[PDB]
Amino acid sequence: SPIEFDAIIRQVPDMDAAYVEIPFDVKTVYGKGRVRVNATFDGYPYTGYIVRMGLPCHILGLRQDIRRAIGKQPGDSVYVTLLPL
Ligand SMILES: [Cl-]
Ligand SMILES: [Cl-]
Repeated sequence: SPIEFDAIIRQVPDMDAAYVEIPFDVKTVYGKGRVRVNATFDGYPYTGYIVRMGLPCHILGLRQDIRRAIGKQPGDSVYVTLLPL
């Protein structure tokens, strides 16, 4: 049973990398610390980490190659699903 949500692709200005903000309380839902996830971005599979920035700020990185695969850039909306590993 995946957690699923729409998210805006965010980017630190002038950098190449992108990410999505996790729109729920990651600490309560998954427990403390980094969370390894099987994720999808518009259906495209990715395995990686939800990481804490300043609590409670959590993000998941969106790699450049996946962004090309689904044709989505910063500012675009993406449908994300998450399953813990
Ligand atoms: Cl929440
Ligand atoms: Cl972390």
